[PDB]
Amino acid sequence: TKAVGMSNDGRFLKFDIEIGRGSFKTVYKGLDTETTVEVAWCELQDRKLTKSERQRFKEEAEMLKGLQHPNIVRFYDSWESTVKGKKCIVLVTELMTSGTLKTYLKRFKVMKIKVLRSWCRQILKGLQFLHTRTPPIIHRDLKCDNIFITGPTGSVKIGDLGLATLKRASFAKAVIGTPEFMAPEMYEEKYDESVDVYAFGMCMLEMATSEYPYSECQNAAQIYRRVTSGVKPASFDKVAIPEVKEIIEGCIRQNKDERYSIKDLLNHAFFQE
Ligand SMILES: CC(C)(C)NC(=O)c1cncn1C1CCN(c2ccc(-c3nnc(C(F)(F)F)o3)cn2)CC1
Repeated sequence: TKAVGMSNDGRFLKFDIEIGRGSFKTVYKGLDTETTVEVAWCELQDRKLTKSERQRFKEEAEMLKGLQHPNIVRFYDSWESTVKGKKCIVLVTELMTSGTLKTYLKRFKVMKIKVLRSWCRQILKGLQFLHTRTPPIIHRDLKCDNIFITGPTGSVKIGDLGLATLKRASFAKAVIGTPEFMAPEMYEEKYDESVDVYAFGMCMLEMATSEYPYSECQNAAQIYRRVTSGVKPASFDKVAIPEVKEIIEGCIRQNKDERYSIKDLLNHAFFQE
């Protein structure tokens, strides 16, 4: 029942109740004493950010805590924190006990077309909000396991904003767990909004197939070689609905200048109310 952690100002309490873990992260129940609203207390594994790097992140956190949109996970605050020999970055966000799209697909095996349409439209509204900030905010790591639902029949919210800074393409990655990948141009660290369109395409592909794209590869290097040569995931040919397949195809183009804009996707016949 007891508090097992606190922010310096006492606004946020940590409870010894584990919500889940995964990808350098453990998430606990917590409390905003200022509103009595329960929150998620996310503890991040530590790197060694140069204090060039650490200043960029505190700047980014300051930018991101000021944002509010119905399809973006609300972010409240971040700071460094110790227990024993471990230091971490704590991130406080709104609590989403219903979990992610990844978990949804596991539980319900398939996503029905009406749900896919509604939730993809919400993901697009979220991305459009980000891309129209001044200056634009690019997510850079959108995937089904960081898109959260408010309920099994609720709305979706984009999670993990701002965390992609810490994990560039130049950065060496152990071959363990599910292999990651990104839009082709991202590997060279020069890029823009369309990387989120490519990622959206891959999200929609996963929602339509209940498979992780490129499941046929065993490591990240294999996927790079295919993505940078325009070789699609095998799952693409398993998409049953032509209109869904066409949308995915128009998002996951190797050449960024050929990809759909967020505007054209929102205006697409598939997404009309
Ligand atoms: C089952 C499991 C998957 C373990 N569940 C949850 O992880 C979970 C449960 N309830 C909530 N969660 C999630 C907790 C983690 N999430 C975050 C974290 C940080 C940020 C963020 N926004 N701006 C920044 C900035 F500026 F870079 F610091 O960071 C956005 N989302 C997404 C919700």
